[PDB]
Amino acid sequence: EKAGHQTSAESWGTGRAVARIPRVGGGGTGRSGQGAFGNMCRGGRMFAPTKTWRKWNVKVNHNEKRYATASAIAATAVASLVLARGHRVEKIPEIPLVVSTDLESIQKTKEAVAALKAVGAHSDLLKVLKSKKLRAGKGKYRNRRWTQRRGPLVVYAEDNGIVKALRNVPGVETANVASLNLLQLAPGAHLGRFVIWTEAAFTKLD
Amino acid sequence: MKKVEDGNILVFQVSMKANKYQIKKAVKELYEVDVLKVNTLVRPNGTKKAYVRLTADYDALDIANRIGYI
Amino acid sequence: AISKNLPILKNHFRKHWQERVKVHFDQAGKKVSRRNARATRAAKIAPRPL
Amino acid sequence: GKGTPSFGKRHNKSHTLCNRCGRRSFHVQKKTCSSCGYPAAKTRSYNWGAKAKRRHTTGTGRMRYLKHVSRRFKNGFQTGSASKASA
Amino acid sequence: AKQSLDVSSDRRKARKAYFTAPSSQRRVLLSAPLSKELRAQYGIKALPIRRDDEVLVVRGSKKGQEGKISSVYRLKFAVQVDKVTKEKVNGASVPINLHPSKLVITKLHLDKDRKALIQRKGGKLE
Amino acid sequence: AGVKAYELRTKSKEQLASQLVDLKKELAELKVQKLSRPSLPKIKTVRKSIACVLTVINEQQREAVRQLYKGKKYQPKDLRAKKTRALRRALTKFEASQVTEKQRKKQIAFPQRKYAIKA
Amino acid sequence: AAQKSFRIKQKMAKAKKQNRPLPQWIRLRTNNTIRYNAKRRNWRRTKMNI
RNA sequence: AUAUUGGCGAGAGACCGAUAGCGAACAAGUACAGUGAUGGAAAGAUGAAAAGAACUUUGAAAAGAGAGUGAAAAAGUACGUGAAAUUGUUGAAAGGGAAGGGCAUUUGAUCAGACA
RNA sequence: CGUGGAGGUCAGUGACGAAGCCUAGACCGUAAGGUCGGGUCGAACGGCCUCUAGUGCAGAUCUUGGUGGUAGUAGCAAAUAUUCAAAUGAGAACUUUGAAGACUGAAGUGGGGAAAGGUUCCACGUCAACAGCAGUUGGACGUGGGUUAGUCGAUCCUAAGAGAUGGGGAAGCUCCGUUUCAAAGGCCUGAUUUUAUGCAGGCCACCAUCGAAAGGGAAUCCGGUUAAGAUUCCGGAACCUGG
RNA sequence: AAACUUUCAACAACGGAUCUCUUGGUUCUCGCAUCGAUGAAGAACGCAGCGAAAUGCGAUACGUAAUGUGAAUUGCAGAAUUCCGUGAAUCAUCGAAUCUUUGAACGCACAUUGCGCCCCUUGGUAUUCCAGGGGGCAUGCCUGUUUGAGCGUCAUUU
Ligand SMILES: [Mg+2]
Ligand SMILES: [Mg+2]
Ligand SMILES: [Mg+2]
Ligand SMILES: [Mg+2]
Ligand SMILES: [Mg+2]
Ligand SMILES: [Mg+2]
Ligand SMILES: [Mg+2]
Ligand SMILES: [Mg+2]
Ligand SMILES: [Mg+2]
Ligand SMILES: [Mg+2]
Ligand SMILES: [Mg+2]
Ligand SMILES: [Mg+2]
Ligand SMILES: [Mg+2]
Ligand SMILES: [Mg+2]
Ligand SMILES: [Mg+2]
Ligand SMILES: [Mg+2]
Ligand SMILES: [Mg+2]
Ligand SMILES: [Mg+2]
Ligand SMILES: [Mg+2]
Ligand SMILES: [Mg+2]
Ligand SMILES: [Mg+2]
Ligand SMILES: [Mg+2]
Ligand SMILES: [Mg+2]
Ligand SMILES: [Mg+2]
Ligand SMILES: [Mg+2]
Ligand SMILES: [Mg+2]
Ligand SMILES: [Mg+2]
Ligand SMILES: [Mg+2]
Ligand SMILES: [Mg+2]
Ligand SMILES: [Mg+2]
Ligand SMILES: [Mg+2]
Ligand SMILES: [Mg+2]
Ligand SMILES: [Mg+2]
Ligand SMILES: [Mg+2]
Ligand SMILES: [Mg+2]
Ligand SMILES: [Mg+2]
Ligand SMILES: [Mg+2]
Ligand SMILES: [Mg+2]
Ligand SMILES: [Mg+2]
Ligand SMILES: [Mg+2]
Ligand SMILES: [Mg+2]
Ligand SMILES: [Mg+2]
Ligand SMILES: [Mg+2]
Ligand SMILES: [Mg+2]
Ligand SMILES: [Mg+2]
Ligand SMILES: [Mg+2]
Ligand SMILES: [Mg+2]
Ligand SMILES: [Mg+2]
Ligand SMILES: [Mg+2]
Ligand SMILES: [Mg+2]
Ligand SMILES: [Mg+2]
Ligand SMILES: [Mg+2]
Ligand SMILES: [Mg+2]
Ligand SMILES: [Mg+2]
Ligand SMILES: [Mg+2]
Ligand SMILES: [Mg+2]
Ligand SMILES: [Mg+2]
Ligand SMILES: [Mg+2]
Ligand SMILES: [Mg+2]
Ligand SMILES: [Mg+2]
Ligand SMILES: [Mg+2]
Ligand SMILES: [Mg+2]
Ligand SMILES: [Mg+2]
Ligand SMILES: [Mg+2]
Ligand SMILES: [Mg+2]
Ligand SMILES: [Mg+2]
Ligand SMILES: [Mg+2]
Ligand SMILES: [Mg+2]
Ligand SMILES: [Mg+2]
Ligand SMILES: [Mg+2]
Ligand SMILES: [Mg+2]
Ligand SMILES: [Mg+2]
Ligand SMILES: [Mg+2]
Ligand SMILES: [Mg+2]
Ligand SMILES: [Mg+2]
Ligand SMILES: [Mg+2]
Ligand SMILES: [Mg+2]
Ligand SMILES: [Mg+2]
Ligand SMILES: [Mg+2]
Ligand SMILES: [Mg+2]
Ligand SMILES: [Mg+2]
Ligand SMILES: [Mg+2]
Ligand SMILES: [Mg+2]
Ligand SMILES: [Mg+2]
Ligand SMILES: [Mg+2]
Ligand SMILES: [Mg+2]
Ligand SMILES: [Mg+2]
Ligand SMILES: [Mg+2]
Ligand SMILES: [Mg+2]
Ligand SMILES: [Mg+2]
Ligand SMILES: [Mg+2]
Ligand SMILES: [Mg+2]
Ligand SMILES: [Mg+2]
Ligand SMILES: [Mg+2]
Ligand SMILES: [Mg+2]
Ligand SMILES: [Mg+2]
Ligand SMILES: [Mg+2]
Ligand SMILES: [Mg+2]
Ligand SMILES: [Mg+2]
Ligand SMILES: [Mg+2]
Ligand SMILES: [Mg+2]
Ligand SMILES: [Zn+2]
Repeated sequence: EKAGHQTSAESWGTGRAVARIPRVGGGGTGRSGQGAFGNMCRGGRMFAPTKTWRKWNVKVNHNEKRYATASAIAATAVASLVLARGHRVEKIPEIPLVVSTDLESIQKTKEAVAALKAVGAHSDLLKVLKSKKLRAGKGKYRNRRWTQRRGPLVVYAEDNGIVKALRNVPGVETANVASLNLLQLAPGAHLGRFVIWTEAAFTKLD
Repeated sequence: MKKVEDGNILVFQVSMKANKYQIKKAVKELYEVDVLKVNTLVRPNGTKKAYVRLTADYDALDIANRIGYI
Repeated sequence: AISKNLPILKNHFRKHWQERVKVHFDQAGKKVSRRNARATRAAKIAPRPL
Repeated sequence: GKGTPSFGKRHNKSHTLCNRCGRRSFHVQKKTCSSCGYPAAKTRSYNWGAKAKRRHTTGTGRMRYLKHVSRRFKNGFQTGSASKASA
Repeated sequence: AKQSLDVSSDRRKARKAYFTAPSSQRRVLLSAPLSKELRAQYGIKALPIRRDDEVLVVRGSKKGQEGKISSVYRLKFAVQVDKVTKEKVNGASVPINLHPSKLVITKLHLDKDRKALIQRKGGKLE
Repeated sequence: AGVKAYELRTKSKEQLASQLVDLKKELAELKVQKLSRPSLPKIKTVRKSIACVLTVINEQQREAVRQLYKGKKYQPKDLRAKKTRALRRALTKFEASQVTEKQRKKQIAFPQRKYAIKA
Repeated sequence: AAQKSFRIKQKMAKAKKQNRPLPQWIRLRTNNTIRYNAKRRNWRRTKMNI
């Protein structure tokens, strides 16, 4: 907020054949004479300099926020939607996909990947991994270099190992049923995540 | 090198902090030599030059190469 | 500077108000600190309650 | 003749060098420095002159001593010696 | 994923700490993995390169060449080998700067300390 | 080459002083040589050696004095701890811990009790 | 000027010493980006202000 | 428990991207102006690597022409790309006191599609 | 319609060439624009649904930078003036030397200094920039050398003035006062012959200090010498001050 | 018909947009409490084998000591004993020193490298004159020590 204004430039007023923006005074340096302050000036202040007291966060009615997360859960059955979303589930048994409560006790990554596969997550796991591209923007040097798709979201009732076993496989995400989160249920505001539920989890639901 | 050959005189770059006294004693000590008088001056790079005349008993040229330079 | 059928407003922004804007971006942060403090203090205070 | 012939006579100094800040702001007839204020115990500075301060505050120089205080702080102001070991 | 609060994934901080790393720091980044054979031999994967180890280029245009490391040009982040050089046009000869991550070590020059290192890293030595 | 302190510290008081006078002739000579020559880096290792000796000559004189002032009011201010000017004038642990006779009786009589809730 | 305080003579000395071309060997240094001495001063073109 | 555009250490961003962002991504509060208080810039990018062009030839030299290096000199310390204004050369065309524009067709040049 | 960034997606494009830039070549749209070929190029980038804004230029005597026509144009005309030949050099209207013609005319275009500059002095080398033609020359450029004091100046003294101090004002930065309603200091020796300086006379009460390279003021001259220093060095001959 | 002007294109100029880059900037958040008469912040001048700067340092001067590491530094020259080691290093750490001239800045001054006094010591035939070496001398205020001032004032002499 001090930028553009670190000068003592006055306008020269009229009668010197020259526009009336403020000008850096003094001499001997090339900066002096130059247009000051104004938003069209090289090194001027910008127009309506951005302030931090801009609204950043947004308030949503709790119930309305539930309505959303519910809908999004409802929609993770409904295989068309799940399919529409990316999510390679052409060849999983049934939907909702519920898997043995034993899943939550897996400590070993390689074991966790093995499980997800047997249950049918293999083409989705392959679709992440198969999709790592460089972020196209300038984003790729503001701590966002790579890009990729979203894997399945493994929901559980109790973390007896599964969050760390799974925490390193590309695109796979975990949640506890008690929480359960719209940003993951409908990534990008597109309904239809591929949830793989444990039994424990599936029945905590009610 | 000429004042040495012709004038029986040793030129030293000398401490800026030193005076004719301290220059004279220092030559006398560090060289056996006896000093007749000491002229000094500040060079134009801020360093001092001492024109040291030895008494007639010493050959400054002789000193010069028994100190090393030449 | 008066027109339409609007309610008469009283927005007090005639001092250099921008110099005194407190935004609570540290809401999140203080809460944690506030938590770590109590965890620190429960610990210090041996079995006593807080 | 108020312009260039008068400039012809500019050959006397209003200010020399200032012992304390080294600056050719030492007003000879006034014996004080338009910049740093010497010989006032305090240093000249004003809050309307921010660049001016920025141009001179702690940090713009060597910090021959202050440099080291937060090393020294970091180690709780140790005295004594470091000992020894292997490798 | 990083999990600590005293490590940073920040690209800018990363690149700074690389390029402005002191000599002592560069000794470690300038590591080379051991040859398949040495790795059984001392039971140990890689090591900070040093000025008389024996080495095989296994990447790049000099892939296949070998020699004795003749400098660690820590300043240039690069290791020179007596035996892998550029013949110039005036028939002067000039070192190629090679990267130790693109070498493999074939005989460690050994020290009281070298062994002590190899030991410290859970390895064994013949 | 270049002299090493831990060896100088075994040498005697006036071995060190004489060491010094040698190194200075050494330097003096080198300086004459330097200006008859394209370069003369030996000079460096001689003048870091004069450093080292002075360092170590001054090292011993200092712990001479430091020790014979050890454990009395008043020692030269440049052997007193340095710390920080404020620190240096903070109250001592003693002065700070200091407590009113009345205050003590109370501390003793009604101290902060350890206790727990349950039953 | 021409009969001077030592303080002035000294500054003048330092000015002389500062008044030489870029020592060329620096150009050969690894990463060197200095091509020429960019603080050169000339008695005719620019005054010392003492 | 509160404060904090300073200081020491840290982790960050739907922030800026070299006329932007701090004035300063660089020997920047520098170079430079001013008696002084103060004012205060411009300026980043060869290549993976200098491999920075041995040698020959024309020249007083700078250089040119060959050669050479290189993945490339349509990268040669004037150096990534290299727009525009504006300029040279080549080619084509028009022009009786501006030029440029609209509808339309001759003429020249140029080009698509589609037959089966 | 288009742009910078963001969530999702197409497991989208790409070193077998991304992006960008060129292109009186092609195609779609009424249009904002979109698509392709070819050339150039070198590391990245796009389509769709959504999110977001420092989001679209011809103008503001707009900002910064770059570029034209003007134009090889105005002009380079004050201060009397130039000329022959040699030498050097790639190159000579311009450098060097010889010759000649002039000028300044001691109120100087002479010989020195003060302020100010600060190495410009001198030597060697030397022409890319600079010296509004030139350049082999230079107060330029590169490399070095050079400033010698008992007597010359500063230094000491006081001038107008300035300015600490006991003080008195003032919220305070500080203002006033300068010998000012101040307990304001140091000299000659004697006493010492434990011993080095305490006391024994007595005077003197003057109250800081800074302020002149033209004012006041202790004392050096002639000859010779250097590429460049000289009342400074060498030589001879003196003089002042203190001891 | 040239030349000239003008349009378009190729190649070459001028210029430095554009695209891609980024050890910088900006804003947020977390942790922490440390300048100075024990001379600070700041200034000036110096210091390298070969540096003008930037960075660093102070006549011990791009550094001395200590400690950790365990072999560089590098533009060139160099040491060379320094590589199974009280040991490389323009390394890291840093506890110990050096720290010119200065600055609140303190013997007095200061457009002056200007001018005193005191102590110890050294040289000159020297308590006193001169020279070298080391160590000292500001101000307000507090506690205290010592020497004193005042018919302010108490007592005790004979
Ligand atoms: Mg503002
Ligand atoms: Mg105009
Ligand atoms: Mg700006
Ligand atoms: Mg882009
Ligand atoms: Mg993508
Ligand atoms: Mg003779
Ligand atoms: Mg003299
Ligand atoms: Mg109306
Ligand atoms: Mg309000
Ligand atoms: Mg108002
Ligand atoms: Mg805040
Ligand atoms: Mg509570
Ligand atoms: Mg006027
Ligand atoms: Mg003027
Ligand atoms: Mg005046
Ligand atoms: Mg005043
Ligand atoms: Mg003062
Ligand atoms: Mg300051
Ligand atoms: Mg390791
Ligand atoms: Mg490399
Ligand atoms: Mg060493
Ligand atoms: Mg103390
Ligand atoms: Mg001038
Ligand atoms: Mg902050
Ligand atoms: Mg964070
Ligand atoms: Mg860009
Ligand atoms: Mg900028
Ligand atoms: Mg922008
Ligand atoms: Mg700027
Ligand atoms: Mg940069
Ligand atoms: Mg400039
Ligand atoms: Mg580039
Ligand atoms: Mg560029
Ligand atoms: Mg490069
Ligand atoms: Mg060529
Ligand atoms: Mg290729
Ligand atoms: Mg190419
Ligand atoms: Mg091109
Ligand atoms: Mg190229
Ligand atoms: Mg070249
Ligand atoms: Mg280019
Ligand atoms: Mg045509
Ligand atoms: Mg037409
Ligand atoms: Mg037509
Ligand atoms: Mg749109
Ligand atoms: Mg958009
Ligand atoms: Mg933006
Ligand atoms: Mg076109
Ligand atoms: Mg087409
Ligand atoms: Mg192509
Ligand atoms: Mg392309
Ligand atoms: Mg590239
Ligand atoms: Mg949208
Ligand atoms: Mg805008
Ligand atoms: Mg428009
Ligand atoms: Mg425009
Ligand atoms: Mg315009
Ligand atoms: Mg213009
Ligand atoms: Mg012409
Ligand atoms: Mg003409
Ligand atoms: Mg005219
Ligand atoms: Mg004339
Ligand atoms: Mg002529
Ligand atoms: Mg002539
Ligand atoms: Mg005549
Ligand atoms: Mg006449
Ligand atoms: Mg006359
Ligand atoms: Mg003349
Ligand atoms: Mg003269
Ligand atoms: Mg001058
Ligand atoms: Mg000359
Ligand atoms: Mg020329
Ligand atoms: Mg000139
Ligand atoms: Mg000319
Ligand atoms: Mg010319
Ligand atoms: Mg010169
Ligand atoms: Mg010179
Ligand atoms: Mg005199
Ligand atoms: Mg004097
Ligand atoms: Mg006063
Ligand atoms: Mg005086
Ligand atoms: Mg006088
Ligand atoms: Mg006089
Ligand atoms: Mg004479
Ligand atoms: Mg001479
Ligand atoms: Mg002369
Ligand atoms: Mg004489
Ligand atoms: Mg005589
Ligand atoms: Mg006498
Ligand atoms: Mg790159
Ligand atoms: Mg940042
Ligand atoms: Mg945080
Ligand atoms: Mg350096
Ligand atoms: Mg070195
Ligand atoms: Mg050790
Ligand atoms: Mg270091
Ligand atoms: Mg010292
Ligand atoms: Mg003083
Ligand atoms: Mg002094
Ligand atoms: Mg008292
Ligand atoms: Mg008493
Ligand atoms: Zn000042």
